[PDB]
Amino acid sequence: YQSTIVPVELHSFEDAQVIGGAFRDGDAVVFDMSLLSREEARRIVDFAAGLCFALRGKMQKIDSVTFAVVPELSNISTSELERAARI
Amino acid sequence: YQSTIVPVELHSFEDAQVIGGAFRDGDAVVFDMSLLSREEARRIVDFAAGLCFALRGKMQKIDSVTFAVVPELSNISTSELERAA
Amino acid sequence: DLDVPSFL
Amino acid sequence: DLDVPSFLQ
Repeated sequence: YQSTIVPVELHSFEDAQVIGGAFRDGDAVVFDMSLLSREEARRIVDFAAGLCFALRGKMQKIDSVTFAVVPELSNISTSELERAARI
Repeated sequence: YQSTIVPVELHSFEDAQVIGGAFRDGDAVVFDMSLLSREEARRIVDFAAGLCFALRGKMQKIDSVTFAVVPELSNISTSELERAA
Repeated sequence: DLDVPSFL
Repeated sequence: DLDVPSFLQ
C-alpha cells in the first residue's frame, strides 16, 4: 500500500499525540527529537514502540535524534524517510 | 463472568511484548513492576500508553507498582482488576 | 511520580 | 544509547 510521509518536529513532549494520530491513520511518520531533553526523547521512543507494536508497524532509527514508524502494509525506504526529514 | 485478565510480571523492558500481545488480542492486562527500577517502570508505562493510544484503550494505576491496560469496550470494572491483583 | 499520561 | 527495542529489530 502507498503511504504519505508525515514529518514531525517535536516542539514539546505533548507532541506524541501527533505521531500517534498520523500513524494510526495509516501514515508513515518521521520524527525529530533535537528540541527535547534526553529523558523526553527516551519517553517518545517508548511510546512510538507501543504504537508500532499495537498496529504491527515497523520502527527504525535514522540518526541520534530521528526515528520513524512505518505502517505494516507500507514499503517506505530509508532514503524516502531521510528526504522527508530533510537529512 | 470469566473475562480475560492477563497477569504479567515484568523483569525487563523486553517483557513489554507480553503486555502488547494480550492487549492487541482484546484482553485486559494487569502488570506488576515491583522487580523494575523506577526508570524501567517509566519505560513500561510509556510503551503501554502507546498501545492504549493505538487501540483506543484505557489505562489505570492500581497502586505504585501495578497498572492495567483495558480494551475500549471491555465489560471489566476497576474492582475486578483490583480483585485479580 | 509514576502516572497515566495527561492525554489518557 | 537511544535505540529501537529488540522485538522491533
